[PDB]
Amino acid sequence: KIAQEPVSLETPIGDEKDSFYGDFIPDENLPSPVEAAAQSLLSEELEKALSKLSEREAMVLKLRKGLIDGREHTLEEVGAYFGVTRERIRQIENKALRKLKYHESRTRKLRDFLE
Amino acid sequence: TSVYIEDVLHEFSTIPGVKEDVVEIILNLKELVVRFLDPKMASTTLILRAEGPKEVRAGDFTPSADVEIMNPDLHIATLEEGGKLYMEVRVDRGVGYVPAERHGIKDRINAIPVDAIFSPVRRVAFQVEDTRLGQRTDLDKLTLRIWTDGSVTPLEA
Amino acid sequence: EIKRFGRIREVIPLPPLTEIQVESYKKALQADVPPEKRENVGIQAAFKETFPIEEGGLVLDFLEYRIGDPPFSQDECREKDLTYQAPLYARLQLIHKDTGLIKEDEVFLGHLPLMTEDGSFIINGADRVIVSQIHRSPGVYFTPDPARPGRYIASIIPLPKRGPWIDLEVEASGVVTMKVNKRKFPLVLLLRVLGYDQETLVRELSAYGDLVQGLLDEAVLAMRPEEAMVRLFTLLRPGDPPKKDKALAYLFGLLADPKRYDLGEAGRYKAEEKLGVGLSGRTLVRFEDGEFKDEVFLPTLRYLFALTAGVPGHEVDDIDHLGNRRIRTVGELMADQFRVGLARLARGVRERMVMGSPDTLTPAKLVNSRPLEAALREFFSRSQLSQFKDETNPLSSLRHKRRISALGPGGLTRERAGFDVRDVHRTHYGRICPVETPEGANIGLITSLAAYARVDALGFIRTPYRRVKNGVVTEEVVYMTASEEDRYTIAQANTPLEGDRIATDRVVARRRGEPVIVAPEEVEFMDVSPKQVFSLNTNLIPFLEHDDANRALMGSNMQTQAVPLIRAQAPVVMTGLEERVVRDSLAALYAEEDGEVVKVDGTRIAVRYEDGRLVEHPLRRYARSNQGTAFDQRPRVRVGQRVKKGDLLADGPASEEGFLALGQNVLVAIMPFDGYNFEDAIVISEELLKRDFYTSIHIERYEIEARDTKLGPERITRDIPHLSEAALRDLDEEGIVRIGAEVKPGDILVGRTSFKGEQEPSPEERLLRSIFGEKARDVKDTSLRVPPGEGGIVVGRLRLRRGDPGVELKPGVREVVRVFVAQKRKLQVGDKLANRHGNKGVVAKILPVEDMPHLPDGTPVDVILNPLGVPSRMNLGQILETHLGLAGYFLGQRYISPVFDGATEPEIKELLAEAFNLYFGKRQGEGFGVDKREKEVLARAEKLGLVSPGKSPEEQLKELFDLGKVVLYDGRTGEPFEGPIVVGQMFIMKLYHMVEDKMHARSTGPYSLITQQPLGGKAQFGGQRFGEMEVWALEAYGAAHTLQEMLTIKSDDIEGRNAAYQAIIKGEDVPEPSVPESFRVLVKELQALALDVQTLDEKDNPVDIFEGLASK
Amino acid sequence: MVQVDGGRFATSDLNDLYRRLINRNNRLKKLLAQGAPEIIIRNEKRMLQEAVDAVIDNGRRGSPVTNPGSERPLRSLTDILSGKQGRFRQNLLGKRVDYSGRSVIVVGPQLKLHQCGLPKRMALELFKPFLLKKMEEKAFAPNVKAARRMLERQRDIKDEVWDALEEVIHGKVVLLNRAPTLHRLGIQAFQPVLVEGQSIQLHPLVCEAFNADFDGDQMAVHVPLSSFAQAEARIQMLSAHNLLSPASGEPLAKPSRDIILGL
Amino acid sequence: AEPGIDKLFGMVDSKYRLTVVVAKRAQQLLRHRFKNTVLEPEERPKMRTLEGLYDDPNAVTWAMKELLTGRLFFGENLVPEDRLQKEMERLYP
Amino acid sequence: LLMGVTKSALSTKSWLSAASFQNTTHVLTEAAIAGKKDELIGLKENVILGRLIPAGTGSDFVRFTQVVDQRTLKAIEEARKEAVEA
Amino acid sequence: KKEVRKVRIALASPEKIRSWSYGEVEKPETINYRTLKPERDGLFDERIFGPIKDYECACGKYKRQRFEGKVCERCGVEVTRSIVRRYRMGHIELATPAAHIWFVK
Amino acid sequence: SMARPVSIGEAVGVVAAESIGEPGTQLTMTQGLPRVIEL
DNA sequence: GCACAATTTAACACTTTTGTCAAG
DNA sequence: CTTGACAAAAGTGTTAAATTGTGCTATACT
Ligand SMILES: [Mg+2]
Ligand SMILES: [Zn+2]
Repeated sequence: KIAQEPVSLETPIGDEKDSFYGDFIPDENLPSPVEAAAQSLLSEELEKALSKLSEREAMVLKLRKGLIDGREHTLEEVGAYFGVTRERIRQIENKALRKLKYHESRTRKLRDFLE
Repeated sequence: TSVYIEDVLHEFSTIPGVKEDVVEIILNLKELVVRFLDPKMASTTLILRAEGPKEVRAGDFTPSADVEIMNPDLHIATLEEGGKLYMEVRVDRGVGYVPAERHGIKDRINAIPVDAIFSPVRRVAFQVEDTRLGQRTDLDKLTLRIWTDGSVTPLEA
Repeated sequence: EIKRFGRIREVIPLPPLTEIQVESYKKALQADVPPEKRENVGIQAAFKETFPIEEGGLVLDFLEYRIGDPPFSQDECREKDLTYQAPLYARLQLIHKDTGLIKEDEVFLGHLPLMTEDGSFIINGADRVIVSQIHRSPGVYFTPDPARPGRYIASIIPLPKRGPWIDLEVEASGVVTMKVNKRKFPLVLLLRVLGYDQETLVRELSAYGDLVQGLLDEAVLAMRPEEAMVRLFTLLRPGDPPKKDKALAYLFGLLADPKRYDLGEAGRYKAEEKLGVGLSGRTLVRFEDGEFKDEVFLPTLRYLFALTAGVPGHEVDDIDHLGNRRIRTVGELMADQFRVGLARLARGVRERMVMGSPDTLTPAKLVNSRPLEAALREFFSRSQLSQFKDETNPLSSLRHKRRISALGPGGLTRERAGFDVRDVHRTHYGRICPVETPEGANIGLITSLAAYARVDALGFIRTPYRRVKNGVVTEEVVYMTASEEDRYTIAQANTPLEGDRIATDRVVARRRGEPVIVAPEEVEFMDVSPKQVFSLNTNLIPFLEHDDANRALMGSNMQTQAVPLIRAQAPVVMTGLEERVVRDSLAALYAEEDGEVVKVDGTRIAVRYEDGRLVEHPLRRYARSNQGTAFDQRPRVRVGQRVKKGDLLADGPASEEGFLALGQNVLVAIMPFDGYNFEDAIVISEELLKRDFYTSIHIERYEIEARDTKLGPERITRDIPHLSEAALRDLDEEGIVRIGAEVKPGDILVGRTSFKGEQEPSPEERLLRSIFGEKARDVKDTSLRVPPGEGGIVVGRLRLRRGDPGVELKPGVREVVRVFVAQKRKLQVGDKLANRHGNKGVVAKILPVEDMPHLPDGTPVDVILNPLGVPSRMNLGQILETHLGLAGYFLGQRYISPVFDGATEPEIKELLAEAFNLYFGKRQGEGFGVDKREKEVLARAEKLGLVSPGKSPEEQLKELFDLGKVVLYDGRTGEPFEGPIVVGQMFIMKLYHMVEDKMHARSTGPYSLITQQPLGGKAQFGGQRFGEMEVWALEAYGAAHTLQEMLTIKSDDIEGRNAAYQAIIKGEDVPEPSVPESFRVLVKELQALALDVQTLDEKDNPVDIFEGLASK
Repeated sequence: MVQVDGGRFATSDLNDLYRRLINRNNRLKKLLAQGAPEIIIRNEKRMLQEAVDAVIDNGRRGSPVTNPGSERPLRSLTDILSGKQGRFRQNLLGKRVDYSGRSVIVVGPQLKLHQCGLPKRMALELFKPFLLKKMEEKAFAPNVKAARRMLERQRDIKDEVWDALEEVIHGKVVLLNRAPTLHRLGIQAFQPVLVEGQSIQLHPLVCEAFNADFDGDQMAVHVPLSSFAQAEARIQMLSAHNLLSPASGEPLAKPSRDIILGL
Repeated sequence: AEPGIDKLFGMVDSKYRLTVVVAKRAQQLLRHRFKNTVLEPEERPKMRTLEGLYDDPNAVTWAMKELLTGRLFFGENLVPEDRLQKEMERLYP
Repeated sequence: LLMGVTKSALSTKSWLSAASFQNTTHVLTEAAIAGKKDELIGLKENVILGRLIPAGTGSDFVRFTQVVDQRTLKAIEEARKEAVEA
Repeated sequence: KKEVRKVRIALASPEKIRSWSYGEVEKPETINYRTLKPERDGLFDERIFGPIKDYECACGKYKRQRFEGKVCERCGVEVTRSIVRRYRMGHIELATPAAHIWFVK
Repeated sequence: SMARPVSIGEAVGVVAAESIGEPGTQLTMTQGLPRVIEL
């Protein structure tokens, strides 16, 4: 398998002289418009769906998913952020997600994005 | 409308002991006329069985209540030596022309729809001549000719 | 019933039309032929030429070659994607030069693809075909100088890559300079080692005139062969030091070498009887004891200097003549590539023996596979003379085989063909079809063979004729060659033959293709039949003499674009060739001996023949082809009956009872209909959709592979992470779609599972994943869902996993799945439709049987064609076809009208008088009379003089009905049409092109990797292109933004298309795009050229088009 | 350089060029160090001046370098620019686009000069970004994402859409182009009237300007998104408006064939 | 055909000037959802539908009927590009 | 000096015009040498830049138009007098 | 952020091209036959042209936009968008000066 | 096209180009198209 | 083509952090 | 909301296995 070398992208395909093999290759290294709009809808709907939660748990939630600084903060950090223990934050998440569960099982706005 | 056979996976399948494929059988199933002895029926199910060396036909079906074939001589399939064939159809009544591609069946595993030619009227031709039965001249004698199959009488038409 | 016309009775039937691909290949096979007594030409000419291999010192030699029985059958090689080939072993002998010790030891060569029954090989598991090639025949030729008016330039050519070109052009000097491989050297020079000095350069030179002295030099005439040999050698080869023996060994291979110069037998032969001498071999000279004994160069001047003089018998040759042009067939090029590929092995032989252990060696270590194997594998695929077989219908392959291409490697190209290699030469006649050829820019470039034409060994084409002695047609059937034709004086088949004798004193004939009035005495020959004057498809066109070539072209080719039909029906008017077509195409089943049918069973037809042995002929029902057109064979016989050998037991895909059946015969109405038939358009009757007319079947191929990535191997299964019970329905068990289940555009045929490259989910996405807590499985769905527009049932399951018996899979591939999809397509609205007279059109809006232009018998027509493209395109064939069809309707008798010999106006007129006399009588009998509406039409038509006044309506409508026209009632109104309208039965065809497969559109699809431009084509799921033409058009309109839309947001722009799908989806007006991104790449590409491309603004100022990107 | 289905790789010719360059330019740098004879230097340095040029204009000197075994010339920097299919003519002054498509053409007798039959299916996937929002406003699905999956999967195209699409259609008109494009009139703006079938209807008169007939000819269709551009499409690019020939000055869509015959 | 075209063309000196007007104005109409314009409830370009007959959402047509009345004013350097977009975004949300 | 349309197409002002025409190699050289800056005066010389065409509706004459409705027009009709009193 | 009405064309000089390049491609290799990652100096090397993946350094210590543009102290790759690999060129330093075939032929 | 004085900002060059560009396919039957090129 | 130094990788013993449970 | 107790997961350190990078041989051969 490793023996065989690559393939010239200039290899003409079909019985014509106007065709190439290069152009027949798509692009996955760049977002599609539908994908930008998709990630936008998730980033939005999740925001408004976030608003309906306790002030502390709304924050702690996006601190554990890395929605704030892009990095994820372990329980040890969150507890030091508010001043609670690493046990309290843990429970806070449990009641958090499960609290949005109820609103989502209804509104069904975010029931999508299930691939 | 609806057709099913024991060993068939599709409209192109070939059943042992048969001369023709399923689609040629449907080619004769679209030419099959069956009247209803009752005006209140919305459907039915015809049954058929054939063994041995025999030529199956519309008359070979299993007779029942409120059904009469008007063409027992309609050739369906030719069963050769030992050829065994089971078959059943659902002849529903409707109006106009609806191809199989527009109506479903979902009877069972392989339920193959067929085109529907309702229109028991085959052809109609009328002629307008000069009538001798009235006061003045240049009048018309209408003569309408009706050609229909078995399902309905021309008068009824 | 059946009826035939014409007084011309063919004496010799049509020879098998399939032998041109099979026989010419058969000769070069010599499979049956014993290893001792063979023919030496063909493939054994490749062995004896590349042998013996001689070069401390060795001698190999060829002995025999065996034909390996095929490793696998046809079908297997097809479903395995394997080439249908077979081992070719070979026995040679390695002998010591000194030791006198002999070592034989047979070895192996490779796999040589074998031809099937029809005449088409199978490469890489695909059905391909080798089309014939054409190029001028080898020999000496003389033409007027392309530069000088007052002379003629001779020339010599052997074969492509079998030797160099040779030309003698006299430069404007008065001396002479021969040219070969781009260089000019004195013609007198060349005679160096040729054995001609001064006194010899005069003796036959002075036999002419003024041309003696330009052929006598001095400065080089002093020296002799071994001196001037190096003289021109220092010039023609300034790559290596001007040595002596290196000028001997070099030039030895340019002419004297019979193995490095292969002058086709045609060349030796023809050029021989042309010049007036004779050659021993195929060579220009001879390596005789050191120096070079002349062969060709001396006799090529005894002609070239004779013609230029003006002596009788010596003259210019016709470059485009057919006797000067040969046909490269299968057994020709196959052998050429085999030998030139074998010489590459001969060198791989001479490098192994010259080292290692010269004592212990056998050819078992001295040969090789690849130099030959790859040489053949290359030809059977990449060459222009090998392409995808035409399976669109049975007649399709039969035409594709008889096609002669002027293109290909050793042919010509679209550049160097002006007129000459296109135009129809006088000699063409019964050899090449004068009409059939692609309507595109290739007209005249690729034509076909004539139905009676043949190709001998030399390559010339000989057309059948009949000898005659003083108005007596002899049974002698002569196949005269192209040149042989110009000699005698040939008559025609339409000649006045009275009982094997001549009738008129002025008969039609010609000389060299020059029509002239001729006497009953001076007639030397005659035509077998006008059929030979055309091709196959062209001969399927009735009343073709009533139409024009332009339309006949399409009328033929479209028949190849034709598709089968479930209810397909042969025309009620043919030329009577369809019979031989269905047979010679070998698409049907017949009786080999005189048997009796034992069992029908539309799978296997058993027939126990009189020979007592029981033989059955299994059938292939509903099987995919190349174009998707099904291959069906309908059994025609009872459960038992005795038949005679040659009798049809089963139809073909297009065959009806042994008659080629393309489309169907409907009732055509020639009349304008609300402009729906506008400009060669077509309307139709819904009543056709009822009988399933013009309704065919199509199959499609779908496959997938289990790749083993870097991460890990994939696999086929019914397991998918996010899938729902619904989509998993039709998949039976192992996770593949069952047999006979619906597949909508986007249904999963076969599921595949693969490990996605591990990448952390985006933060928002990680939260969403944290709500439902859906387990993120390593494996993701790789499955294969059928593309849009393609839907139907599933009639096949072929899965071949590797490591299985009889199947080799590509390295790195576990398994492969292949599903077939059947579709019953009904004639839709817009699908192509045409007739045998080259009248195209689409389907514009069918129409309820209710409102239709019917007749007094309540019979509605089925088409309503527009009476416009008749007077323009000038094809009156469809008119006479329909004219006969009109009577043939009431008589039901199928007619056969041979090409250029057939029913005339009086005949058909008689059939119409008959058909009417019984038709109208059916009205009288059934209790009726002349309709009032009919009276109306007869009257207003009598006013214009369409019917002779003073005659009763019976006779008027009789003259009209026989004219081809009748009275039509509009199904809508009920009133009769003003004038009479012609109708009748006509043959029409549903062509290849189907809207269903040609329709497409997209919004936001994939984009090219290089530039973000949208992909093209259909399958790529992409939009159309906006040509420079379009850009200009928009510019002419003045649409600024509409043009920019095409150049930004909708094409290669990045943020633009995203802000479009963003805005539109929310309603805001589309933002203003910026960088086309093709331009950014254009600029960077220029930067690679050390070109500083700077963008400015409103005042000579730097503008950064790459945001923070390349700034550094 | 990227891999495709099956696992096999692919690469540009300019890569191998840009490689076979560095090789020689490197070996040379080693020789100019280790003290090697002038012959080897002068020759090795020669292949540098030719390789470099090969990455620039390949073929303007000698037989072009090709991948070993194949006769296919390597495409250099200059090979991309100049030429029919080069980055100028194929990727700048023309390109494939978004929101478009095509099909066979069919006669329009019941259609005004501003009308055309637009395929039911083709229009849906053509206006998808629009209809999505039309489904947003007009109930049925809560939001944009819903509409998407509610459409792509499952031909559930029930009247909820078959009508709403008509709601986003009214007003704005699309464009039909017949190739070759000679006359600017070979691209006209017509009203998107949803019709059954895969075919496309066109007005019989202006059908002449496209040099078109229905023998199986095919036309392409695009949608002018920007309202600014849409205006252009209806004001000038509209077929109804341009009736005269911009070339001759004489009328364009006039009676033809059948019509003439009747009148 | 677009009714009024003979009058529309007959207004501006050029051809395309009309397009620029129709376009920009339609833009202002879709920006404010028709609450800017000069049309009375019987002038409003209604769109008939099987459901209900509302006002045609197409801005192009709205701009058409708008200029056909002449109630609109257009020209080069009419007003400062600053306030022109400042007071247009104020009067209406 | 009269010349063929082709000669005039290659002898034009902008470099981008002939660059997309033909003999590109010969164009860019002579261009870069003298360092010529295109003004994008021509249309095709613009289409390359993916900009707005100098002609048509995008013309530098008619693209400067402005549209105002009576109510808002008077609303800005007061705007000019709000700077003289303030 | 500024109108574009003019486009110049000039001759690039070696010292200018040195400014363009983000690195000198030394090793004439493409990628590893196994890891499929750009070779140390390979013509596709991320360490100069840019990351193959958005806002990720090669070794993967800086994985987020939190750190933007900061060059890695381990791998040496600038954490940024993966799009930068279309606009960031390289250069090759020739031991012996050579001419441009254009001006020559 | 409009039977009225040409509008300002018109692309008339491209217009002309098309105007003579279309007939170029019918000049087969004089000196034909080659003359046109020769001019 | 091979002996082998060079460097990379998977190998694995084990320490520390982090998610987590019953009970205050 | 909080401890303490724990197991699983993620570190951190030293190794055995493997994978890859290099110099080199001697009849003569130009
Ligand atoms: Mg056409
Ligand atoms: Zn790093």
